[PDB]
Amino acid sequence: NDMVNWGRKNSIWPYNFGLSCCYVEMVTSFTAVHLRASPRQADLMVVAGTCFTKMAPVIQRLYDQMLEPKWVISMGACANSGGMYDIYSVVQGVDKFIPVDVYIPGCPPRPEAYMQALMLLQESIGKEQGVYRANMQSERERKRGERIAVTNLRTPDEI
Amino acid sequence: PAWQTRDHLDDPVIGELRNRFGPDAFTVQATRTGVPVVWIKREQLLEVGDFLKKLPKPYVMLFDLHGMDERLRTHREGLPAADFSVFYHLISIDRNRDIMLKVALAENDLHVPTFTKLFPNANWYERETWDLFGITFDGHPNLRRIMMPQTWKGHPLRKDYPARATEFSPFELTKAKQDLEMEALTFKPEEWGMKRGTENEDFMFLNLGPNHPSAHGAFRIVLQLDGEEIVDCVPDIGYHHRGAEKMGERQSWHSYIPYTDRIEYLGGCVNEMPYVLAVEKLAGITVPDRVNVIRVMLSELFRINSHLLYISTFIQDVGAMTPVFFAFTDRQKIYDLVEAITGFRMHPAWFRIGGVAHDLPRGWDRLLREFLDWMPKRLASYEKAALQNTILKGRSQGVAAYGAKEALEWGTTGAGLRATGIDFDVRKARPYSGYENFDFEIPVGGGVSDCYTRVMLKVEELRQSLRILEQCLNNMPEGPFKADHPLTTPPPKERTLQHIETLITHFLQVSWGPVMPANESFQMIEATKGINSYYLTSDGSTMSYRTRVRTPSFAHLQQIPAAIRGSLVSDLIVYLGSIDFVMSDVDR
Amino acid sequence: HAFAKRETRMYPEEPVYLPPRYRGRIVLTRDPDGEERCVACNLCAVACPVGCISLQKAETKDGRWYPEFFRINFSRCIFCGLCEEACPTTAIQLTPDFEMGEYKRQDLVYEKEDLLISGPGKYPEYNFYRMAGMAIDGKDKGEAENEAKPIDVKSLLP
Amino acid sequence: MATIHVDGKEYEVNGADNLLEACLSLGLDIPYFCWHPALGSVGACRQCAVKQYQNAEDTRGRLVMSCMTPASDGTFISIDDEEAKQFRESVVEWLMTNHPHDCPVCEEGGNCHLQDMTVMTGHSFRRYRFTKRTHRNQDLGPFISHEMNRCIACYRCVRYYKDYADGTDLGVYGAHDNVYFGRPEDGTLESEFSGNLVEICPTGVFTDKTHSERYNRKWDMQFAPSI
Ligand code: SF4
Ligand code: SF4
Ligand code: SF4
Ligand code: SF4
Ligand code: SF4
Ligand code: FES
Repeated sequence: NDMVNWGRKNSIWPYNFGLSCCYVEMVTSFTAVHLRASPRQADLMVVAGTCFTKMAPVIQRLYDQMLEPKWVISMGACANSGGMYDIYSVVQGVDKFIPVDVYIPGCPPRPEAYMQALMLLQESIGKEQGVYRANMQSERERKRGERIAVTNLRTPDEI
Repeated sequence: PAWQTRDHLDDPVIGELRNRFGPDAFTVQATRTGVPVVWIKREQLLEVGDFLKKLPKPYVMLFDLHGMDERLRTHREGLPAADFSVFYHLISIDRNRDIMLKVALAENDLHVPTFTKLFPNANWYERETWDLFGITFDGHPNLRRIMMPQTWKGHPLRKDYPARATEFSPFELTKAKQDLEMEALTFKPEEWGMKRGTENEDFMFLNLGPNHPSAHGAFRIVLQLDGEEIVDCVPDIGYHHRGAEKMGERQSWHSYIPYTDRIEYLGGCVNEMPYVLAVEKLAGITVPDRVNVIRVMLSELFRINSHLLYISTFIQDVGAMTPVFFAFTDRQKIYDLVEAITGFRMHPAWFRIGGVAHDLPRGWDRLLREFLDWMPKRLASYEKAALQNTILKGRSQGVAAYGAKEALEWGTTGAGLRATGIDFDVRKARPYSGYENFDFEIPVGGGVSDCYTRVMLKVEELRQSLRILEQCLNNMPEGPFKADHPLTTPPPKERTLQHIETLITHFLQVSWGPVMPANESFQMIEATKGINSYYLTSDGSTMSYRTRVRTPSFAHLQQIPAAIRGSLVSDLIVYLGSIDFVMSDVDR
Repeated sequence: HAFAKRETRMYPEEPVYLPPRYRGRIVLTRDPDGEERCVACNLCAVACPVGCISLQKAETKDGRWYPEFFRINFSRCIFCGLCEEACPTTAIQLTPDFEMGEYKRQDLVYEKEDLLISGPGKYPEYNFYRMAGMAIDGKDKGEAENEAKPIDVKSLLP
Repeated sequence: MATIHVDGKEYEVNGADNLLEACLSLGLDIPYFCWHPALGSVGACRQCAVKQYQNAEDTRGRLVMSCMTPASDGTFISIDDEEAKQFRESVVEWLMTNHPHDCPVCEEGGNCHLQDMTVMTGHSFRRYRFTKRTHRNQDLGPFISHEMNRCIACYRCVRYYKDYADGTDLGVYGAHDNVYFGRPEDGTLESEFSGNLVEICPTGVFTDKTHSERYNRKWDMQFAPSI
């Protein structure tokens, strides 16, 4: 029937863990798309910002608290990897210690990128981690012939 | 010129100290900091400072206290033999002057008496010097590690310490299990500060770490409670340490510019201004007038955006948030203009040494004119909505107030210090970036600094900034966007694409880096929050030898325990919201 | 109903407005003659503060420098645009396109076939080899801009 | 042995040495092309110009070449004299009038002495608008590639190859601005010490052909001391 799968695609509960920077665009997105988000109630955790060695146990306790079906979206270069901060005090990505499902490059990403993250995450949630032998197709490979066919762009002396 | 190497030996303070102590001991360094740098052996530091503290026009505010390694400097002509050094930047407001004091230390005897007794705000500064270096300050009350965890071995700002995470072992979670065991066994040994009260039913220990919104970053403030009173509040900072200062040592002068944008997420080009000004002070570059006006335009736009965010969040937490959410749409318009000029909404990384990255696109004036004519009616709607409101005004009077003396001892600058009667802006006292060719006023709060006064002053400053932005629209002159100088990095790109010598200059400047001769520069600006400065030392190479970033939020967050002692947890949260502190700035 | 009327519910718009200078997706462009513009000068790799570019120079029998491989790690890229302004051929450019998202980090590393587009991008007319002294097909010595013909040492004229 | 006065300061130098190796021994940066420590001074490039005064009270002296002037006791020189700086920048500009637009596609890029001296003098603005002289190249073996457009006529190659190494098959041809450095006819350079030309030539005329198969810039190299 796959009614159970339909249930999870239609509705998701977001836990916003945006840090010092990179969360103002996430707020810009959240106040347009949407006090409901609550700890130990959500199944989606959008890790944003730079993951630091000192506060990483906090993210690991919040990861442990959520229920069995766990989704994680890494947004920004500072959360996908160490980003620009390849330094003693920053861990090189949140994927070192928690599994991650979707990666959204940028610094900071755009609200439309958050929208496309929900679209790729309902697409993964609708194929059952969601590999299902369908996720080998990649956004690098899916729109490749779209991107290569671009020839002309507006000159940058204009608005 | 304003970049030439001066000794400042003629300055009156140098002659008063020479009269008082006669000859010897003092070696007046030659630098481009603009201030007099004096070396003073460590056995007389407390005496010397005391003399300056009580001088007939005293140096009331300790701007900065930090250390330098100095071990690897090959060009050391005139300095005494030092293996380490500690610098103290002091400011006299009544003299509008500064003085820098340098104490030399040897590698075997890194010991100096603590300076906290004269200036209390130095306490955390000395703690940072203990954390990042290995100088032990004898007589310090609580000399513990303030940035790294308590089991972190090594002093990260020493040059024998490898900077990058790659040189250490990757996150194999060998230490994650030990941090998990430590966090699970969360108990208080009473070593977290004075902690005079014992851990019993009489005093309750509460982490009180706000992870909610408007917290301006996730931090912990361990609090001792008795009768719902703040017996002792101890912040646990350092979670958002990004190692920007250490990062400055392994990046060229040009490729570091992106790192400046992230000391403060909301600042953008305000954070870039002091860095480019200091690097051009090392290079000896005078920029054209158009560069000055362009930089003023971008800095006042970012200042307007930051002030509008501070006002909106203040009205949201302690008041009615229904109308002020329209400012979110207005902030988008300020952003569409920034990405019209620079390219990207946040972290522009658009300022360069000697100029800017590109010229203004031809439709900038019409967009800025439409925003400047449209905005004042909305600004007056916020002025009526905030000046005339009664509920938060009644709530926001006398809530953790302080005076001029209290702000001075705690290094507090900005809207906090302007809320008292001290008329001190740096844009008028020490004009930079062509502010001396503009007409604007400094609002002032009188003698009481509280939450209503700070927001009213921020609204008045936002109106003066809008007057500056209209003067930028109506008096933008014509000519180049980049200085003509061999150290302007990069060269104009159309010249690079056709001319061989410009191509060679661009080739070596973007690859090896520009070679700045060995000297020391220092610039401070009025930031969106307080006074932000950059103290850069070059050893003659293409990378910085020492980068010190003074952020005011560190001092503003250090000030809370003096004022909030004798208040409720609600007054604490309201004060934390009112004070202009961001975790990224406190931890750089 | 009047309060709901003035606060109309927001409707998302499928078209998105970006300025020309927007710093999104990194592309490699082509000459107006149709050849790849990148000469593997390795300035973009060194000028990047985070080090997200790896490339190797190749050389045709014709003598045209071109990259054997070009690799950008977009997981670490911050879109600072220092690479675009470092490039002395305008080969690498930033386009208004932020549409990126992937299930695996290994698929965020872009090769030359994911970056090389079919046209010239922001600057339709600039060709670097017309300026350069180096000789390629269609361009013998003295066929560059502001370059005179080669005079041999054996010429009779003194 | 000798005491010299440079820009007011005083230094101790060897009297037998010339002023360029004396000032370079003290860490004073003077640009140069044609001088080499092994090869000696000939005075061709005119790049090492300094202002020399007769004594401490002479305010207006003459521009001399530090490679061609002995560092005798009592010498008064100024490296940073404004007229000397203008002359050295002008010499760099005159060498820049005919240089090809090749740095992105030059194997010497990032390792080029001419780039370093151009930045050191501070010449970044082109005034010359006329045509550039060009030359055809030669084949010099499987080891050394040749791009004569990049030559600055410093004469280091002929002074190394004939005088020092006693090679016979490299010379200078032509006259005025048409000087050509190479072989009389294409063919492998016969000398067993031909490859030092890649270090001796300050530009990218003679470059390593074995390195140009798999080229990378110097900043991307990893080095160790080996035997
Ligand atoms: S991704 Fe960009 S905005 Fe987000 S934390 Fe990193 S640098 Fe800041
Ligand atoms: S700078 Fe531009 S042309 Fe040179 S290697 Fe990089 S991308 Fe290619
Ligand atoms: S945009 Fe910035 S981070 Fe990305 S490749 Fe270019 S220089 Fe590196
Ligand atoms: S040889 Fe030197 S000066 Fe000539 S193009 Fe190459 S790097 Fe530039
Ligand atoms: S070929 Fe090289 S060594 Fe010979 S004159 Fe020209 S630049 Fe000097
Ligand atoms: S290097 Fe001294 S004159 Fe040529």
